[PDB]
Amino acid sequence: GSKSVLFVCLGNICRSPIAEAVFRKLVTDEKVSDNWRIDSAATSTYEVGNPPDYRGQNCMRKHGIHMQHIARQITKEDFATFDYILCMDESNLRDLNRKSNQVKNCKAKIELLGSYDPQKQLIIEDPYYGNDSDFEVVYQQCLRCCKAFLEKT
Amino acid sequence: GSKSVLFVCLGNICRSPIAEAVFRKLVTDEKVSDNWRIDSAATSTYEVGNPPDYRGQNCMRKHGIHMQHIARQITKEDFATFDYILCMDESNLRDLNRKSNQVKNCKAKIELLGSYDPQKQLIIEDPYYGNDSDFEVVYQQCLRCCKAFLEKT
Repeated sequence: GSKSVLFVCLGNICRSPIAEAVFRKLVTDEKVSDNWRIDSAATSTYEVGNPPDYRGQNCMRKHGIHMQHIARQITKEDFATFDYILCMDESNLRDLNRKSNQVKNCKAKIELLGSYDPQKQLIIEDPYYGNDSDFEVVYQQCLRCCKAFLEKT
Repeated sequence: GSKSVLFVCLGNICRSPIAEAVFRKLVTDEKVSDNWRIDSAATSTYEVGNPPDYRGQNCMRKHGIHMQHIARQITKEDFATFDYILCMDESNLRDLNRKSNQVKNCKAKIELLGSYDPQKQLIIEDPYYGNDSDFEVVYQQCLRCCKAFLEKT
């Protein structure tokens, strides 16, 4: 069998590439990667066509994650092929709740990734205008949430 | 001004990610990578959410290629935004020509990547059912074809 999770942010160059990479690493360490199809996408068209933010790549290198992405925009079909859509902030939740109420098939559950954080830090905030530490913060949030999310399966 | 190309195969884990990263390298070598939007996608949905075949991931690693991809399916809007859709085999071509006539706005020129081969190896066979040498052959094909394609424009 297979479960499916799509991590969504605004641009798909900082947060969601990291969440994707952290969840893939986490299901590889647990030896469950055979049963997970994992992707990430953007709500907007700003950064489609681009690689991850280098601060994110270097943050992922720091934890031995082989991040591997080209930014893409979320589609209509993603709401049908993915069991969970996990986003970063209320703004993503707002936009995705709109498009979910305007689609021919909506299998996905649309939730905040931060809603799984044991520490209850609800928002994973865009680190694009921060420094390398803002990216490490996001990686810690993603790891905490991704572990809870996995636990509850 | 800015140009763009989409590399398409069946699942987007074997040939097309290689072609994608090969082309991305040799536009960077030519110092024209600012003027290119580069990506790859699948005709089907089976492999969506997977990283590239680890064999190909090894092939790229052996030629110093930074492959960074998760599989995605081609979309309506890919046909509208991409200047080129270069595919691998007649099945891709067949399926892409049909979808191209089924969208309201098709910018993309759909060709076989192999049609650019100076050696005239027109089909880039799927290496999925073979070994590491089958990925080396696809690489060398993508290398020939991408060069000749960039030299066209």
